[PDB]
Amino acid sequence: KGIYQTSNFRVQPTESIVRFPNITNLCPFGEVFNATRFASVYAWNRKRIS
Amino acid sequence: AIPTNFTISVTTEILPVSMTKTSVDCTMYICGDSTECSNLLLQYGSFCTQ
Ligand SMILES: *[C@@H]1O[C@H](CO)[C@@H](O[C@@H]2O[C@H](CO)[C@@H](O)[C@H](O)[C@H]2NC(C)=O)[C@H](O)[C@H]1NC(C)=O
Ligand SMILES: *[C@@H]1O[C@H](CO)[C@@H](O)[C@H](O)[C@H]1NC(C)=O
Ligand SMILES: *[C@@H]1O[C@H](CO)[C@@H](O)[C@H](O)[C@H]1NC(C)=O
Repeated sequence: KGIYQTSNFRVQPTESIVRFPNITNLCPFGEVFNATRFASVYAWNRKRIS
Repeated sequence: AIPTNFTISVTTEILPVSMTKTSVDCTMYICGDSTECSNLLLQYGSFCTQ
């Protein structure tokens, strides 16, 4: 007999929601993986990607 | 040395008696409604019931 502060199992999520920026551009993977010329190691190339 | 006059004084005595009846749910504090973290937590056993 008495009162009990029971653990909280009553509610469980059901579905998922996915939200991302609305960009349709394909990334330039080719320009770095498929490149005519790679930089030498001492002068290694650093390409910003965006 | 004998008293001939007196006085009636009033003093204040303050005593704490109780505290805030805190309670804690482990699952929210530790994991935050994440089932996988709770599942890993179950390996620890009866810490939280204790
Ligand atoms: C005994 O002491 C008390 C104070 O502790 C005296 O009471 C005061 O007496 C004076 C003079 O009579 C009054 O002006 C005050 O108003 C009294 N106090 C209060 C709170 O009223 C008392 O009179 C003294 N008694 C004797 C016989 O000396
Ligand atoms: C992206 O943004 C525009 C304007 O804010 C909005 O109308 C559109 O629904 C969003 N999503 C896509 C996939 O374009
Ligand atoms: C890289 O080149 C090969 C052959 O030249 C080609 O098959 C492949 O599609 C290229 N990569 C991309 C991302 O287009």
